[PDB]
Amino acid sequence: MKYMITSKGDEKSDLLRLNMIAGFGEYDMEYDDVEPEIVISIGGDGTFLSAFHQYEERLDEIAFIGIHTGHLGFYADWRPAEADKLVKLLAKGEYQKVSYPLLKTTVKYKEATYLALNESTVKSSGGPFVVDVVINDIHFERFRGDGLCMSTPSGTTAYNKSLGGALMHPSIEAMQLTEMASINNVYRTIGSPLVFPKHHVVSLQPVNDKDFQISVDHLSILHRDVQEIRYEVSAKKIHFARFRSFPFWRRVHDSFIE
Amino acid sequence: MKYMITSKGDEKSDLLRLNMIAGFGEYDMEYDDVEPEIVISIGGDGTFLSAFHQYEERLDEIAFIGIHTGHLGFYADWRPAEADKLVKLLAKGEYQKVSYPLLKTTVKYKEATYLALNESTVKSSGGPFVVDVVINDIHFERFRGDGLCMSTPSGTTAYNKSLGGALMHPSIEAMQLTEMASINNVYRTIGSPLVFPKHHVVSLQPVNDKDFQISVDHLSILHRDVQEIRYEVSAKKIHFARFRSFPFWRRVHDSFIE
Amino acid sequence: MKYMITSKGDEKSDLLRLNMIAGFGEYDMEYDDVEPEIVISIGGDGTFLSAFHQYEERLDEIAFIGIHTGHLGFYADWRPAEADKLVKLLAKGEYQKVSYPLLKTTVKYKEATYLALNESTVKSSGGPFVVDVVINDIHFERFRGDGLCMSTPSGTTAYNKSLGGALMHPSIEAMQLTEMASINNVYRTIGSPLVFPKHHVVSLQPVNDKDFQISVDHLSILHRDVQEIRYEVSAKKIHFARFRSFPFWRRVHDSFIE
Amino acid sequence: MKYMITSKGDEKSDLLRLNMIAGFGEYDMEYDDVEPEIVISIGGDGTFLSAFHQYEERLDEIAFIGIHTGHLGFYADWRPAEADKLVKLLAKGEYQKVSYPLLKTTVKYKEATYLALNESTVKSSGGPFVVDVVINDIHFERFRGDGLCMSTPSGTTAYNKSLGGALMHPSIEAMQLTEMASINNVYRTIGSPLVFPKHHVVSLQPVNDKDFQISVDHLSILHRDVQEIRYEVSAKKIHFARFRSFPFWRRVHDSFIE
Ligand SMILES: Nc1ncnc2c1ncn2[C@@H]1OC[C@@H](O)[C@H]1O
Ligand SMILES: Nc1ncnc2c1ncn2[C@@H]1OC[C@@H](O)[C@H]1O
Ligand SMILES: Nc1ncnc2c1ncn2[C@@H]1OC[C@@H](O)[C@H]1O
Ligand SMILES: Nc1ncnc2c1ncn2[C@@H]1OC[C@@H](O)[C@H]1O
Ligand SMILES: Nc1ncnc2c1ncn2[C@@H]1OC[C@@H](O)[C@H]1O
Ligand SMILES: Nc1ncnc2c1ncn2[C@@H]1OC[C@@H](O)[C@H]1O
Ligand SMILES: Nc1ncnc2c1ncn2[C@@H]1OC[C@@H](O)[C@H]1O
Ligand SMILES: Nc1ncnc2c1ncn2[C@@H]1OC[C@@H](O)[C@H]1O
Repeated sequence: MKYMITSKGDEKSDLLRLNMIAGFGEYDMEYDDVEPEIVISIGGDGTFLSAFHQYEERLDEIAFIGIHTGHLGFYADWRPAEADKLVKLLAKGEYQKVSYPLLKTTVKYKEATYLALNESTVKSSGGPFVVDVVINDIHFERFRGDGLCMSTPSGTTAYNKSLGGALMHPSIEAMQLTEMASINNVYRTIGSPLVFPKHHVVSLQPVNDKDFQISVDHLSILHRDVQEIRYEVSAKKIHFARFRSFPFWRRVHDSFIE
Repeated sequence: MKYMITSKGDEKSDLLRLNMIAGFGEYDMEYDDVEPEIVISIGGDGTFLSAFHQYEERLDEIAFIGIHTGHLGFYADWRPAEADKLVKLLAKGEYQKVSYPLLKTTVKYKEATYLALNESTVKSSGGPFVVDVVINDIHFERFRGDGLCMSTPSGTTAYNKSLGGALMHPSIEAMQLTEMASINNVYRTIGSPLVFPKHHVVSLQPVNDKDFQISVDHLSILHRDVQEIRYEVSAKKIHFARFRSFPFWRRVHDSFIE
Repeated sequence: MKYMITSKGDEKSDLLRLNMIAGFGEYDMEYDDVEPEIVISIGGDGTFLSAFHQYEERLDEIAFIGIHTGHLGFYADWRPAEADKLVKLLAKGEYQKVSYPLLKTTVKYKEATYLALNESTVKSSGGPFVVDVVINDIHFERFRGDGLCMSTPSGTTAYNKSLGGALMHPSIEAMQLTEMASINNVYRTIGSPLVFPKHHVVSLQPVNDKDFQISVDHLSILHRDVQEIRYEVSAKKIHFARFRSFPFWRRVHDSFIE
Repeated sequence: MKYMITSKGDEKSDLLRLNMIAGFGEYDMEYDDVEPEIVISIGGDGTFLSAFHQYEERLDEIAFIGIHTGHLGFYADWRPAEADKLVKLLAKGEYQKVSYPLLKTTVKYKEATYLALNESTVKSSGGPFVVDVVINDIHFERFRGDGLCMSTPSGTTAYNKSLGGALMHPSIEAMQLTEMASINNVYRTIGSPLVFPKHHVVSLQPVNDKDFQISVDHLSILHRDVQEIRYEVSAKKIHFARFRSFPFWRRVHDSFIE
C-alpha cells in the first residue's frame, strides 16, 4: 500500500518518521506522497490539520493516522512507543475505518468551497463586523461583534470549546455555531451555541463592510468583495485507521480532566 | 377519532376548550380522556408538559397538539384564532406526524424509569452534592457543585439554555449534559456542555450523600437511598400533529429574538 | 493575650492544635474561647468560616489566623510547618492587621441581620423562584430562575466564581451580585454580575412565593413569611493577623493556576 | 465660558448643534474648540469617545456633556428635547461635577502612554497570541487565545460586558481584565474576570510574536517591536457636568432591561 508520513519537523518527529519509513521497508509498503492510501502525521493536532489539507482532494481514498510526539492530541492520539506496532498492523491490514463529519464552507463573491476538519470562522478586519445570519433562507439574527465560528463535531474541543460551545460526539452529523463577543443591547442575538443537523444551511451576509477574515482550520485568508458565506455539513467524511478502542470521551477526559 | 383536551384552567383556556369540543361535535370525533388518539393542550409549554406526562404510557398511540393562549410556546405553537381551522383538519385527517427524541432516566436504589420531554436534573438536598460521572462504564469526572441537567433536543431551549447549553435541532437524536455551578480548583470538571448520541449511557453515582432531588420536567421528587441515576436517549418518541411548516429555528427566533 | 484555636477535628488538625496550645504555654498567652483576642483556625476555609461565625459578635476585638492542614486556603493560608513560628510572633506581638469587607444581610418578615464573610444566597424551596430586584429604591429587574448570590470581595473566589462572577481584590469595599440560571425570553435580566460600592442597597422582594432558602456562608436557613432581603456592604470588617506578605493574587494563582 | 460642540455629523446632530450654538449666543458663552471649558457631544457614545480623545490633554480643565440623538447612551444620556434647558443651566453655572476613573495604558518598545475611557485591548495580528500576565511583578498566568481586555468602570457596559465581565459602578476606582477565547487544556488561565484596585499594575509581556494590535477605545493601532504593555488605574479622571440625577443603575436598566 502507498503511504506517506508528515512530520512537525523537530528532531523527535523527524527521527520517528525515518524509523517508521525504515520499518515500512521491511513490508510491501511504498512511500508515495502523491497518491498515498495511508497518511501518517507525526507531531500534534496542528500537524495533522496540515496533513488533512495537504490531501483533501483525495479524502475518499485515504485513511489517516496521528502520532503525538508531545502531549495527547484529539487527532493524534497514538504514542511514539506504539509506532513499531502500527507499522505491522498497517502492513498486515489488521484495521477498520472510522469516519468523522466535515464542514463545507462556500464563499460567494464566483464561488469557492472549502472543507474544514475543525471549524471555519468569520471575523473583520477592523473591530466589528455586522452580518445577517440566515438559516434555511429565513433571516435569524443580525449579529454585531467580533466574529462567528462554525465547528464540526471533532472541532468542538478546539476553538468552539474556548467560545463556550458544547462538546459533541463525532458520530453525530452536525455543525455548531458559536458567537465571539456579540453586542446585546439595536442589537440582539441568541447568545447560545446553535447545533444544526445535516442539510441545514446557515448563511452569513454582509451589512456594510464586505471585507472579512475567513479562516478554515489553521488557514486564513482575508476575503475581498464577499456577498455570502454558506455553511453545511459536508457529504464528505475523513476516514481514520483503527486499530484499538480509544473512545472520544476518554480523549476528552485525558486532554481536559487528567 | 378519540381525542381529549387539557386546559391550563384560566377563563381564556377553558372557553377555548369548550368551543373546540363543540366544534369537534360537528364531526365524527369522540371525547375520550382515557384512550385518546389526539391530545390537545391549551395554555403554555407547562400545560403541554402535564399533558405529555398524563399520557406517557400511550405515547406510540397519540399525536399531540399545543395551543398557546398566552405568548408563543415551543410545544404550544398554534394560535387560538387558528383553533377552528385545526378542528377541521384533525377531523378530516389532513396532517402528518413529526417525532422528537425523549430522554430515558433510570434510578436504581430496584429500578424506576422515567421519560423526560425537556430534561431530568439531579440536585441536593443541602448545598453540594458530589457525584461521579461515568460515561459508558468509564469514570469521566468527579462533579462537585449545585447539580447536573440532562436535556433532550427540544428541552435545550428551556433549563439547558439558562445553564449555557447549546440549542439543538430536535431532528438530532441526542441528549445534552450541563453543569450547575461546578467547583473548579481537589476538584475538576469539563465545564463545557456535553452532547451524547443514541446508545451512550451516562451514569451518576453518589460519593457520600445518597439523598438527591431528582427532577423530570416539572416533577420533583426527593429520592432516598439512591445508588445510581442512568441517562440515555429513549427508544421512544413523542409524536406531534402537523399541519403547517413552523420550523424549530423560527420558533427559536420568535421566542428569543423578536 | 487571650487566644483560642478551633480545629476541623481530624487527627492532623487536633494534634497541631495541642502542639500550638503547648507552644503558647511557654509564653504569656492564656486560652480563652469566650473572649479571645486571637482566633486561630486549623483545617480549611470551611473551618475558618465556622470560626468567623462562632465569634462574629466580637469582630472589632479579634484578629483571625488560618492554618491549612490540607491544600492551600484563601483564609487558611499558613502552613502547619510554620505554626511554631507563628506562636512566637503572636506572643511577641510582631504583626500588623489587615481588614476585609463584609456583607450585611437584612431579612424583613421584624428584622434579622447577618454578616457574611463569603456570600449570602437566596433560593427556593421548589424550582424557581421569582423576585423583584430593587437597587436604591428603584426597581431594576424581575428575576426568574434558580436563585441569586451576593458576595463579598474575599468571597468572589468561592460560589461567586462558580457562577461566573469577577474575582475582586479584597481592598475594594464592594459587593457582587450573580445570577443562578435566569430565564431570559416575559422575562429579562441583566445576565452580567453586578458590582456595587458601599452605601448601595440591593433589595430582593417576593412576587408570589414568600418561603425562601436563605444562606449566609455555610449556614442555611429556610425563611418563612419573608417580605424583603436587603444587602449592603457592612460597616464592620474582619481583621486578620499578618506576619508576612502573601498577596491575594498569589493566593488566586496558587489555588487556581498552579 | 469657553465651550465647544462636536456632532456625529448626521442632519439631526448638526441641526441641534447649530441650535445650541445659537442658544449659547444669547448668553455670555464663547465658542472655543481650542481651549473649551465645556465639551458637548451630540450623537452617541461613539461620538462622545471621539470628543474625549480630542481633548484628553486638557481633562482637568473640562466638563463633558453627552446628548443622544438616537437611543440612550451611557455617556450620552441627555435628550435633544432638554438641550434648550441645558443651555440655560450651563450659562448660569447651575451644575455640579462628577468624576469617573480612567485607565492608563503604557506601551514599552521608549514608552508611549494612553488614557482609555472605556477600555484598552490587546490582540494579534494572526490567530493567537501568547502573553505572560504579570501582576505587581509576579507572574500570574501564561495566556494563549484571541486577546485580553482591560476596562474602566464606565467601560464595563461595553466590550467588557460582551466578554462576560462584571458591570461595575463607576464610583469604584478599579480596572477589570477579561479574556477573549482562552485555550485551557499546556495551557491554563483563570477564566474569571479580574478586578484590580488603584496602584495595582498589570503587565502583558510577549512570548514569541512581538507585533500586537493594541486598541484604546475606538482607536487601534498595530504595535511593532513591543516589550511590554502596562495597565493601571489613572491618577486622572474625566469630569461630567450634572444637572440632574440619572443614576448609573438606571442607565443600565434603561439600556439593557427596558
Ligand atoms: N480538535 C481539537 N481539539 C482540541 N484541541 C485542538 C484540536 N485541534 C487543534 N487543537 C489544538 O489547538 C491549539 C493547538 O495546540 C492544537 O493542539
Ligand atoms: N482562541 C482559540 N482558542 C482555542 N483554539 C483556537 C483559538 N484560536 C485558534 N484555535 C484553534 O487552532 C487551530 C484551529 O483549528 C482552531 O481550532
Ligand atoms: N422546551 C421549552 N423551551 C423553552 N421554554 C420552555 C420549554 N418548556 C417550558 N418552557 C418554559 O419554561 C418556563 C415556563 O414559562 C415555560 O413556558
Ligand atoms: N432556572 C430555570 N431556567 C430555565 N428554565 C427552568 C428553570 N427551572 C426550571 N425550568 C424549566 O421549567 C420547566 C422544566 O422542564 C425546566 O425546563
Ligand atoms: N473564599 C473562598 N475562596 C475559595 N474557596 C473557598 C472560599 N471559601 C470556601 N471555599 C471552599 O469552598 C468549598 C470548600 O472546599 C472550601 O475550601
Ligand atoms: N456550587 C458551589 N460552587 C462553589 N462554591 C460553593 C458552591 N456551593 C457552596 N459553595 C461555597 O461553600 C462555602 C460557601 O461559603 C460557598 O462559597
Ligand atoms: N460605555 C459604554 N457602555 C455601553 N455601550 C457603549 C459604551 N461605549 C460605547 N458603547 C456602544 O458600543 C457600540 C456603539 O454602538 C456604542 O453605542
Ligand atoms: N465585540 C464588541 N462587543 C461589544 N462592544 C465592543 C465590541 N467591539 C468593540 N466594542 C466597543 O466599541 C467601542 C469600544 O470602546 C468598545 O467598548
